[PDB]
Amino acid sequence: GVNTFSPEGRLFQVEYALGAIKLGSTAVGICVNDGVILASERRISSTLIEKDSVEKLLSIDDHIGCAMSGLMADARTLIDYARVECNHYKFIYNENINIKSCVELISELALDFSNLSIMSRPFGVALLIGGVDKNGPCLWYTEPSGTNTRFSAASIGSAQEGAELLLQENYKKDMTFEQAEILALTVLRQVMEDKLSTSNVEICAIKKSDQTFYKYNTDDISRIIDVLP
Amino acid sequence: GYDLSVSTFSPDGRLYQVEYIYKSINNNNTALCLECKDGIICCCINSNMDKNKMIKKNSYNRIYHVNNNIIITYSGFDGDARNIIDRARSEANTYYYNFHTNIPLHILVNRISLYIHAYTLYWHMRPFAASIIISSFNEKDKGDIYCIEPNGACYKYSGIVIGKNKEMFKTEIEKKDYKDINVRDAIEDIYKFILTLQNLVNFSWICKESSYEFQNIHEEILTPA
Amino acid sequence: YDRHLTIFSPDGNLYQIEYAIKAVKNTNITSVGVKGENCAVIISQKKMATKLLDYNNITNIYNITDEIGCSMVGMPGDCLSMVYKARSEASEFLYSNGYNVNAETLCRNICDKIQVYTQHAYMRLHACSGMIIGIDENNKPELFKFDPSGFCAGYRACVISISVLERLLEKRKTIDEDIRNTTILAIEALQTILAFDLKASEIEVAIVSTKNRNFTQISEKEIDNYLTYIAE
Amino acid sequence: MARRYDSRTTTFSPEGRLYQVEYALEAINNASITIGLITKDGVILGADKSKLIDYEKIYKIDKHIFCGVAGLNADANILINQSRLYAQRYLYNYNEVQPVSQLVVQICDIKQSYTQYGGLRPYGVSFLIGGYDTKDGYQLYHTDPSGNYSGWFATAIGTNNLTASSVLKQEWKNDMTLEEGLLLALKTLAKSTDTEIPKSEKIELAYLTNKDGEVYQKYLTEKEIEELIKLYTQK
Amino acid sequence: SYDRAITVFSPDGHLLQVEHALEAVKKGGCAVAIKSSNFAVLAVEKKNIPKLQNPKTTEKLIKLDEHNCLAFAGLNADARVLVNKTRLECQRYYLNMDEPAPVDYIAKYVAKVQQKFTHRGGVRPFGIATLIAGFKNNKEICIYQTEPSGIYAAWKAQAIGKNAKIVQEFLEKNYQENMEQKDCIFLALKAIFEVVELSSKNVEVALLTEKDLTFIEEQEINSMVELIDQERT
Amino acid sequence: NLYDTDNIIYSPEGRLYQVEYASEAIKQGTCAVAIKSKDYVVVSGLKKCISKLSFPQEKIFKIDDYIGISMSGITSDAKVLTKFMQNECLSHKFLYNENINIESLVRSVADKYQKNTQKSSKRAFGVGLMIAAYHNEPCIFETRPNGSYFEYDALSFGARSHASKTYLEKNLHLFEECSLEELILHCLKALKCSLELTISNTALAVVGKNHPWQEISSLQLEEYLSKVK
Amino acid sequence: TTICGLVCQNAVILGADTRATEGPIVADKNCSKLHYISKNIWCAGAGVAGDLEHTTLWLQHNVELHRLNTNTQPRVSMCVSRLTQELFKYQGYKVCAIVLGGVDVNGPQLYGIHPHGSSCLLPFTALGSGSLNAMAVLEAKYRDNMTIEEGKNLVCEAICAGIFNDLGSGGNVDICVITKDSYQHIRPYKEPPTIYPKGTTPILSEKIEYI
Amino acid sequence: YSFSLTTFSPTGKLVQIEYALNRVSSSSPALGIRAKNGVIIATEKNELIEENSIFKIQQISEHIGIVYAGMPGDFRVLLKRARKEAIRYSLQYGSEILVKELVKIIASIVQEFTQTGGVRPFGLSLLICGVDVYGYHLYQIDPSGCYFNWMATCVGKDYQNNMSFLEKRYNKDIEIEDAIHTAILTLKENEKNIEIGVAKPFKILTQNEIKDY
Amino acid sequence: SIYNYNGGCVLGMSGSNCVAIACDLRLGANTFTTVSTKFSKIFKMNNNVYVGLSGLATDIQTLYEILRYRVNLYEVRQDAEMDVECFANMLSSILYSNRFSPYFVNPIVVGFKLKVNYEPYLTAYDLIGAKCETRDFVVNGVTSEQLFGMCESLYVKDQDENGLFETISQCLLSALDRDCISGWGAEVLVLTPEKIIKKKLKARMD
Repeated sequence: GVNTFSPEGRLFQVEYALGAIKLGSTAVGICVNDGVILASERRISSTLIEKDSVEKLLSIDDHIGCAMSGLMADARTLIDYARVECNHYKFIYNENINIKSCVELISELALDFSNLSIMSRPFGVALLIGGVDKNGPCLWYTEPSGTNTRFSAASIGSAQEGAELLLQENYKKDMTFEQAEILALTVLRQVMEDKLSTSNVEICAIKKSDQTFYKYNTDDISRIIDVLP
Repeated sequence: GYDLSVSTFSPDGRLYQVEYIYKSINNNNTALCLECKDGIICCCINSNMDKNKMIKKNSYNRIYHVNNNIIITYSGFDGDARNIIDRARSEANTYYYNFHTNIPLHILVNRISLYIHAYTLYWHMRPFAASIIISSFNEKDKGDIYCIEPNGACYKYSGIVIGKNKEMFKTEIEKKDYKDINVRDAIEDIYKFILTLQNLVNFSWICKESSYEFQNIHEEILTPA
Repeated sequence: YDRHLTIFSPDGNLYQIEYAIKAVKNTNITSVGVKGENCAVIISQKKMATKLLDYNNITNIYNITDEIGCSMVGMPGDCLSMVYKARSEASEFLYSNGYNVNAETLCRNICDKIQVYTQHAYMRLHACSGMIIGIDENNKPELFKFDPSGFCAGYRACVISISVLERLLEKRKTIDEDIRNTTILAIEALQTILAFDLKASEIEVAIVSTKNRNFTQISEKEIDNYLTYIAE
Repeated sequence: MARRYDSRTTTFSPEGRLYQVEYALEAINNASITIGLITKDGVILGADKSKLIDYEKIYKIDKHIFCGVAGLNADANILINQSRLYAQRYLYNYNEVQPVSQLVVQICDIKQSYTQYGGLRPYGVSFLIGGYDTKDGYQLYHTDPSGNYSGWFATAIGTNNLTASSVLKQEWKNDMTLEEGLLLALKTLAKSTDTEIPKSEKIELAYLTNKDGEVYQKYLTEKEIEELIKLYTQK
Repeated sequence: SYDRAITVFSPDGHLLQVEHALEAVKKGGCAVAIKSSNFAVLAVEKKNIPKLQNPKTTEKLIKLDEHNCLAFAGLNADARVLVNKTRLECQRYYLNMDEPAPVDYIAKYVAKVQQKFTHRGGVRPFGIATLIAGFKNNKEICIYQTEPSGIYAAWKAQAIGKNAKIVQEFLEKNYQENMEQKDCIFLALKAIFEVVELSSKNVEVALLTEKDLTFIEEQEINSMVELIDQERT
Repeated sequence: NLYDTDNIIYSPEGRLYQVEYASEAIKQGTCAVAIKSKDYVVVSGLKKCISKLSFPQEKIFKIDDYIGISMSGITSDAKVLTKFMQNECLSHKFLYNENINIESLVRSVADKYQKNTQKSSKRAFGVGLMIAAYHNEPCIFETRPNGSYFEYDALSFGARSHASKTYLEKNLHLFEECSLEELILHCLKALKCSLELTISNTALAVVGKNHPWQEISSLQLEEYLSKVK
Repeated sequence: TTICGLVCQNAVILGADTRATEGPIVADKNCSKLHYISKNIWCAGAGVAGDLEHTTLWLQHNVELHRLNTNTQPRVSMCVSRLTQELFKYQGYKVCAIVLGGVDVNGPQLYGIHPHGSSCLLPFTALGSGSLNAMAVLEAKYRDNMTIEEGKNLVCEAICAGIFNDLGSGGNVDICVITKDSYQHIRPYKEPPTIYPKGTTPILSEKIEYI
Repeated sequence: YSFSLTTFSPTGKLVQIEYALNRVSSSSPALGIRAKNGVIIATEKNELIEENSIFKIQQISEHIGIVYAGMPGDFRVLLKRARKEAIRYSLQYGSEILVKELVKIIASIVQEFTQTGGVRPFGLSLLICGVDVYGYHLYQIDPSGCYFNWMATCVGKDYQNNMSFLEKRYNKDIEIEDAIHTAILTLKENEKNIEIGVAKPFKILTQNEIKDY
Repeated sequence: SIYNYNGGCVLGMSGSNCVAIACDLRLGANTFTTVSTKFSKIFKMNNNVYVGLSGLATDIQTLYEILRYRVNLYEVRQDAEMDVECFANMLSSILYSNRFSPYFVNPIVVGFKLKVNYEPYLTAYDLIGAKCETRDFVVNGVTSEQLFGMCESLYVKDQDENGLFETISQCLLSALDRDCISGWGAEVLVLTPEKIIKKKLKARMD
């Protein structure tokens, strides 16, 4: 069954879902005093696709962005629910929801298959949800287990271990926003399996000066590329 | 392969799940109700908790009441027993709403037995793991004690023990007649039976000294015994 | 898993019904109903279904309405549930139709309910067998019997032992004299079937008769008198 | 628990196959043969059924729609009743007779819902729906248990449906009159039974035509079939 | 299985029911979609038994609504049901938005429906993959492909069904961005015929423009099949 | 093994194996400790840290002015229970104008626990909660997956709690007559026996007479840890 | 309308007139107001004609179902109980003033049922617009023990009084005698032009269709 | 929770229906014979059981009677349902339900239990005899829910032999008495063991009437 | 007043082996504006069953659709025509199922009961199904009083098809000429076991 415990005290279904988030393209999220930056590889499977139709970094709200790994249909369902809930909060309260609150809402939806108090199975998805609220910039990680952990810098995807190791190695609290972009891009280059360049990577930032989701374009990527070592 | 659902009869007509419930109840803490000359005495011996030294002294209590004049105790799961006791209180409330008088004991016992037995009929419900004791004592009618089994069977006794070692508490209790003994004389007897204390035993009666209404036994009465 | 659910087997049998019937038989409780010309009697053992216990409270006989009674043998929870279902059906019939249901209608409704169990695989069979006795509108006794299978049948005499009743009845073949003779018949039938001497306090006898339709149970003194009359 | 007794009727097999649908198809393939074909005059449906038995393959759905059945007869009756309900509801809603393809789509949706929803088994029946409407003239449709359907000028269902199909393709022609189509139907009914002569007491034969602008269905009695049989025999 | 979960996670993390729906899609007939400046061409494979099956009755090249068309590979009854739901949603969009449903919105709707079936108790996943061609709100033409899992993506030219990998590889080496209607139709045909037997009865090619969807008359298909014969010698 | 497949099956040993597995899910949570004196209750728990760049996981939660909790087990189930209790306390304070009786709230939570154990379609809550409050008296309760709850003088559960249990058993007789600082330091010393405690990896809250539930601030925690060490 | 009933030795005599009115206009001259519920139970009605007719059909068919299930002769008590429950379920609406007679194990039982769901066991009763005249006759001449012939004569005279004194009553006199064994339904118990030249009416068109 | 317990076998059979058919075949024999001016349903059955209480032959409506072979409880349920449906038709249309339509409705109700979830099929076969403006009918309803139209049939033990007997002695144009004599002969291939119902309203023969035949 | 919105009248009569059903052809609006003159109120259920619906036009159409649905279902499921009496009972029950929110229609059923013997069958209803079977004639609609006068004064028993046509047409026309909101043409249908005669009378258009 779906709601069955193991003899060790772990649900089988969420344990199996943990293996699903390990697939898909790798994304990195970095939080600095000036804002939060999410970058993502794009594993373009063919030259006939419209590259921009496949999305990685969606806007849960004006001040919230999210990078998803795992089953992308499930991820789209989760992000749509998050968007609806964040707009409902904005209407009821007339203010931008907190990032942590949004992650909690996503988590409560994610485990709705248990029926403790309707989806039929766990969400085989892992989300890096970043954004800027009254408290400042912040970046969160939520996974099928339902547990959400706040992160200074994090990575997800197939090459999560390498990116996360590099982020641990090269991350400094005082580092600037430009350094945040350079670090995100160099980590993605080291951890990606292609030649980093325009149209190959997707970057978005929610800056504290604006608390607004901003999607990069070419000549924003290229600017970082020409400063990489 | 006939012991995986409560709704399947074995070839021999038996319902194994209920037998397993019976084993579970036989492995749990001891409880007993004893009808004496002037009242009924309920005592619950929590021998499973000799390990837990951090439990607030005398906090754990398996003895409850209905209408203040019915003692209800149990042997089994706390959750299942609480479910049963909540149902008994709900039945009493509905009865008083309907008729403006307290529910008769036998009607309450029948309704509780039906409530328990309804859970041994379907494949999507877990049957209750709790033997129940419901007792009362009136000045005119003297004492009335009912034991309800996990299967829905209810029976009337002058003294009943449900739980561990019940076959020794029975033989020590059966050793002498208690209908011609006051409750206060019995408190000393029940203690000697348990030894063959002040923080692992729940005590209560309904007798003349308490106006035939529920009451936990005040400490200055238990300690000298 | 063919014998677990109330579904057919390769031979076409519903083994769960036979298992519930064996469960009823396991209780080792015997009950006997006998019809007379203007009276019907049910005698049951006053033992529990397999010292400080209250022996008066132990009974296998129940009152469905004032004038209709039953003996239910089986798992005690199932017996009480069937008694309550019968009483609910009787009250519903009285309310909806404005007169007292007779034993035939009650047995047939109870068997419809039993069939619902025997067909819907999500419920378990009641291991309860029953005798119901009453007096119908034509002033004659009705004595019907039903089992876990949902089969009801009217009887002149039934047990829940056939040849014993046959011999007794063919031997038998005033209203007060009829009542007394049928009561003696029932007590002797139970004594014969059990094959051991009865105790006046371990057996319960109830009667319905045209003189007094109300289903009543006769006191232990009268039962003792009847037992004494036998063997004398 | 109960899912241990559950069979999971609505589930994909490893090969992208519905086991229930395949077994229902097998059951229908073990049913008696029903054939249908289109003539210029109208649509023909034929079929083959103890001596104490007093129509169990061809049924009327509406003044302008009729159906030949293969598979389980009780499921066929349920679906025929539902199809009659659907046609009458269309007439109720629009004030015009239901086009044949629309009724086929509705009944096939009801078939497929049982293979996608719930935990029940599929209908183990297949239909040959013949009818006439103004937009598409004469139409014959084949419907299998999965809710898939197709349109034909001549087809067969049931036992030996391949030999009947071979006979139909070899003989069926665009330009046939009612009598020639009936003779071809009898010939196919003969060939699928591996018999040189059909016997007229195990044959069902009916036809739907348009005449004077009115749709008319004839279900052939035994003696009319005797006449058809003798005609088929001299040639 | 009224509410029993049908799609569950395997020990490795996979949702086997979705791979089985993918197998169902792989069993279906081939279809191809190619996008141009302001029109698209959809060529579907058709297989009917000659002389006995009515060829007009089968329709895998469906007009969803005024501006959006669809092709599918997989189970046909599931395809019909999903198409009816999609048409109902197109008209609900008209009725509530007062504007025609853009192609991307319809593709998202079908993708979410397939996801829903993949994520609800007591329902089997749709065993069909679709190519939906239409026009966006800015009047730009787009082609989307939706998979049984509920994943969707837009394409310049995409092939679905059986032997879709070979048609994809061919279209990679042959698609040349903006192409004239005649040559775009020819490319669609010669791409689909890499896998299906060369015969005008084994194909159905339609073309979608801002005015309407038109099915190509069979004389042209015969001429192009003969031209492909010529190029094959 | 046939007896541990669903939550409504009793083993021949008269055991529910699914509920025992839900309880075994409680041993792999972080160690938390609660102790009380004649006026206060102090709850101290170890925050889990899953990487260098991670922020410590929240360990204790506020239920009401004088009610707080700590959890051990599945976090999402604990969140559902936490929101249930918070809405219960708030609904009580809205319907009436008084704080909820603590025994009533704990018994309602136990009802919520035991309800899930009855139906096959549901599974027991896989988390154990310790509830610390002041309702005329400092009170510590513990709930369990099987619907059983108890009241304690000192409590601890989580990974490696046996050391904390031994410390509490040794020092139980002091807690009653300990002052606030002494009792905070006893709870911290138990928690330390469980293991280094830092301002980041330890959570500590108090609640008592005329002292609403309050997490202890960072400077105070640093001073207290210095006193401990 | 005028319906009446009375209890005579071992029988029930129901009587009724045979007129239905669309207000001031006589819509039916030979309407039948005595309604067969079961072999031993008959009813007559006043009020909304559709309500009377359909409630009577419902009661008849439910009583037949009950008789089939219980194999017991129906009871007038059951009929009045079902009728009262149905009439009360609608808070007054579905107006049906019903005289329900029968013979059962408890002898000849006559009931009067009010539209609001009230019933009354009666020796004789009348309902309808001409109810007061029928009551006058019955009161004046009724007596406890009467033969079937005397009961029929009294019913006929009462119905005739209603007919000839009430404008809403008229037509024939239907009567029914119900006994524990059978019934007899005397439908007509008592019963108190231009041919245009062919082709005179002009037409615009004519269509002939042969079936 | 609600799922079919009757499922297609790998060969396309519904083994639960086959098993119910086996059960009906192991049940007491019943039969029906349609005579030129009527139709009769007959059936065969310890000094204690009251005979009157266990009628197998029952009256669906004034001109419709029913007999069964199989499980008595299922028969009681289906008899109550058939009476309910006949009464519903009477209430709707004001006339007695036709035999064929009642058979169709009961057939649908029986088929429902072969497809809906959590229910076993009815373990009985029914013979329904009746007379309407369209003559006399004798229908057989199977556990599967399929209904056959018969001139004569037998639905119990050794029903192959009994069918052969009826076929070898049945003639299209026969009188009621000739049919009843054939019916009794078929069943015996005592009077207390015979129950017969004849179609005036449908009637069930009394003990003496069976004896004098 | 609801019935005054559209007006209309239907009239049935019986003779010897023949039965006539006639109706007016007006569809009005707001009780005085004649919007159509081809609005026939006679509907054929089957060769032996005809119905005439008078009252609110929308209710007439809805009820005709419901009756056609039910009759077609019955006939297809039985492979035989519905009996006229069964149709009358079904119509009564359909009317009464809407007792409290009724269709404002006053139907009459006309036809032949088959026994072959073809006995004329007539019956009238109110809006809630209260039905009166009558042996000579039936009337419904706003012109009910005038029609009752006509069929009272002029009805002759056992008239052949021509005599019945003349009598019924005269009755209908004379009744209509005294009615403001009913008229504008008259349709007459005479059924005999072999054929139907349909005639449109030359009536006033006032």
